[PDB]
Amino acid sequence: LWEAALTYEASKRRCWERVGCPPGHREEPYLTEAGRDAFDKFCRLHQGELQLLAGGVLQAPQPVLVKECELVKDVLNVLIGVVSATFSLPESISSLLSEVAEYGTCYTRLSHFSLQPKGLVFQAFTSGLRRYLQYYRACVLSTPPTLSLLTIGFLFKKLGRQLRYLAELCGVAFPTGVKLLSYLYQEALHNCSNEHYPVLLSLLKTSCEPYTRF
Amino acid sequence: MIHELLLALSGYPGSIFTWNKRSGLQVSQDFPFLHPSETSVLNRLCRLGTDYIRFTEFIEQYTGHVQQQQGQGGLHGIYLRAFCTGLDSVLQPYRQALLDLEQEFLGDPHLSISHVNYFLDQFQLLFPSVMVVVEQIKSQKIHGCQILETVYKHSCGGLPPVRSALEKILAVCHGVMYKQLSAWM
Amino acid sequence: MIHELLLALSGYPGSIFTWNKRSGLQVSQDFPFLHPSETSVLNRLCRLGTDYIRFTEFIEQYTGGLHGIYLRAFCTGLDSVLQPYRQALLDLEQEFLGDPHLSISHVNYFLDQFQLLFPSVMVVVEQIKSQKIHGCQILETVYKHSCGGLPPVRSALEKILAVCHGVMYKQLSAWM
Amino acid sequence: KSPNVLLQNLCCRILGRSEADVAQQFQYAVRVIGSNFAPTVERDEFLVAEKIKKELIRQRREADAALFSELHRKLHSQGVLKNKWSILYLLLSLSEDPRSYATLFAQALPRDAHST
Amino acid sequence: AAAAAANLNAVRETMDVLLEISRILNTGLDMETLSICVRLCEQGINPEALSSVIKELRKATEALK
Amino acid sequence: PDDRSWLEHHVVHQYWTARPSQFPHSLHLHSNLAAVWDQHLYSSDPLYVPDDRVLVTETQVIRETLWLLSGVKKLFIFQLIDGKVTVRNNIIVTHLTHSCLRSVLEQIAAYGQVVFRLQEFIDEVMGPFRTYQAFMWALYKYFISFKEELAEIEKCIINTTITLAIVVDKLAPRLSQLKVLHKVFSTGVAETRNVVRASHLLNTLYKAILEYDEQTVSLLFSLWVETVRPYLQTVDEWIVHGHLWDGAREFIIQRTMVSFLKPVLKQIIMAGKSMQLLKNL
Repeated sequence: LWEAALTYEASKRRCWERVGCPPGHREEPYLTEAGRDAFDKFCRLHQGELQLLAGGVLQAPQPVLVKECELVKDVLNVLIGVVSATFSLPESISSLLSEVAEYGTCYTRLSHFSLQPKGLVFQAFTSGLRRYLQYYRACVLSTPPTLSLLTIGFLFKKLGRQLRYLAELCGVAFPTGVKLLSYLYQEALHNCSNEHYPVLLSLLKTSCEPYTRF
Repeated sequence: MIHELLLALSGYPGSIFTWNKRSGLQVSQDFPFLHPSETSVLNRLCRLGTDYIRFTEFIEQYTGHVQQQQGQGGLHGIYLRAFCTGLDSVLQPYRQALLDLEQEFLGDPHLSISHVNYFLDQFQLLFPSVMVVVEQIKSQKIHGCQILETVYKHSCGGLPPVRSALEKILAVCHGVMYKQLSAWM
Repeated sequence: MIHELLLALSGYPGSIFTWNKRSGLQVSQDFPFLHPSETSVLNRLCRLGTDYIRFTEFIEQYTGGLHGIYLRAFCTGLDSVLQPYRQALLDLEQEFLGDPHLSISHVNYFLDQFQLLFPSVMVVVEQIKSQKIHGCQILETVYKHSCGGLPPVRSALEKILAVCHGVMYKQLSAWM
Repeated sequence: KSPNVLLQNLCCRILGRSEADVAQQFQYAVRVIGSNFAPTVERDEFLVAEKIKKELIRQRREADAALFSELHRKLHSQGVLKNKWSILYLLLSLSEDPRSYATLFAQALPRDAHST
Repeated sequence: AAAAAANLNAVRETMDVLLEISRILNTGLDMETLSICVRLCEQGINPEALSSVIKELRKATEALK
Repeated sequence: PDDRSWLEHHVVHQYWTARPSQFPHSLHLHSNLAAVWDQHLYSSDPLYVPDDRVLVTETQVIRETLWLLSGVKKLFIFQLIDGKVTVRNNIIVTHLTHSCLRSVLEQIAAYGQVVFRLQEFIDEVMGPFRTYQAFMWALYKYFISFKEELAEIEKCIINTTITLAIVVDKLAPRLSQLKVLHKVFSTGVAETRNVVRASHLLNTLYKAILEYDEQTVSLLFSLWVETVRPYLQTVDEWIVHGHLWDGAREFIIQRTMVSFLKPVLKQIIMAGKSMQLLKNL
């Protein structure tokens, strides 16, 4: 039992000052090089000092939790469009969260503009708008299962800015009929080489499909 | 320490790394346990994030905010938007490196501050070079093809990363001139 | 104390082993635990340290008067002879960390082979400075003592000599 | 543990066999160790150091005797052992060549001048 | 504690110096056998009596090998 | 306990903060030497007035020097005076009698003046010269690989004993290479006009390569290729495109001086001007 315990390997981290048996007991680790638990403690400690310097009016309960994957699943639900527990109508999370949260809030106001099955060309144009909204709801839950938190903001950057451009396109006054057919053409003349060239072209290409039938 | 630093470096400002335009990014500097050895490493790291916030801010301010319609060509115009379009693709290996570091920190959260300082200061030279090139274009209201010269003079440099980086944006800015020239001739 | 001696051996002696420009590492400090006669033992040991200290200055200036490429080669072999003098110093402190009962005698017998190495190489170093041996006649001035008669000086000056021959195959390649 | 099962562990160590395969050897073991569960002589650890020296010079393996001269110091330096005589006397007793007389050489103090 | 590991370290060092003394005599015993023989002599035992069984058993692991 | 324990574990503030540092160890002279020497002084009855000592522990000096050598600052030991690091005489580890320490930390400080000066030089190019800018680029590329070793040692403090004589011998092929730049730079700050201040520095490298025709020669060779690249570009543009462009007169040929092109220089000029005279037909 004693000799059975004896067969173990003794630690290193030798010390100069111990001359009488220096195996190792760690001469005070480094602050960052004990991470993933010191990190959340440090954020929480700073949040406590911030709340002290105000008086409790910057109090936001649950400073930790949601962690990473829960926060990612929350933003995945917001990327489907539907609102979260914090939206109604870790402290650096707000700055990252706002950039993708605003993408979700403008996505919903395009789907509300697709509640229709007035303008004949306007109907075909809305049926073309749904061809992009279906992509935006299809790409989530086929690209990001529960991936890294920064990866989502970087990935939906090349796609999200185009959605914000389409949010500037829609009114939510807003024209209807041949006035809309001219409005979109002036939008074609305004920008033709950024990223929104095939998108604006594909909207305009079905906004004139009923007018040629006349 | 860990995720807050990368959020600050990626251009999502922290409440630890409080973003200013008077002192750049700055650590809180009120915890009595922050090592003064660490402080200088943070000061070296924060300049990269400050320049990156400037880049993303310029790009968001001038591209995608309108439908490409002020009427000053140092603040608007297709050439100027095309600069932002080239500039974000120049920023791509920084994104790749940040993504890689987060995976390493996930594997072991005990990595050193000198490690992240050592890996990412290949951008430490490229970031001061491009700032005067964008600053000249915005200040002097530079219009049309003179933007091509403003980028062209600093792309013949003696730092090879700066040379490759600015060469890509001049190719992009040539593209819109070629789009108009392909009709007019 | 088990680094103070093992640095007074190297190049940093403190106030216990006060350095003198002629020859240093003098002791006058009293301790009940160091024997009254052990000062003589330490004086025997400090002869070893003085030669290494002088060697370091000589390498510090190199690598007109006396100059050339040979002083930038002969000093480089003088590095290689001192390398088992550094390795055996690291090994010592590694041993002393574990066992506290080892005395001055352990460094004395263990580094006793450099009391034949150090003086008989030091005489060559002083001879090359006091005389003006700084061209390609350097190989002769070492080639008489490399034959030796004590085995440490028989092996060291060879290791220095091979690089000086190596310079003699670059002059005699450009010329030839 | 307890000594009787510890001897059975020794019997399963040297022999390749298990303890439910041999019982005559353990019976011989209880025969021989029994009533000798302590040294019958007085300890002289100095002499048994000298006997390893007197043995290694006798083999003309004189360098390992001077190596033992430092290992014995390590034995004193650690000092977790209060029976340094028993194991070293035993190790000397099991002597094997790495590859005369002791009837005039001195033996352990027999206590024939003291009522045991 | 720390002193509960310092003792278990302090006997490992001695057991390896004893193992060096065991191998320079090059007795046919190994560390596992040695772990029994050390434990037996802490309770007290006659070394002339343990040598008798070992000098029997090493020539009995060849008649039954 | 709860938060204070987290602090007390992973912080080494005992010299970053005002609290006398203590290490629990084996004491009694072999590591108690500083106290032994103080007691010897007091028994000899000085009478009093001891030195300023506040006791750091051993490994922390090494962490400290590794940070200084990699290039960073704001360091309590190796205190600055106007930018120049100088040995601290207010601290001791637990041994080295407070005078040996003053020598050995001074030698690291003497290396640190060179490293601060090189980083000061690289700092003064960002806040082109076509050779100076090309030289700090090579110095910086070497400084990257130099910084990597300091970082890797700093990692394995938490992963062997840490002490002075191991780390000094460990950094031998770097503390050697530090002295060559101390001699290269003295002619690079001897400096009037941009073309002679550059030709001076470039010709120093061109000489030192022929001097040892080791590791020093690899250093100088790495400095040499990355300084003549703008000139090789500028030579090519004058030759094949015909027109002479050498504004600010930084181009060494003007239609000390290096002999890298002197035996062929007649043909260089007679090639370039004749190409320009081909453009006019």
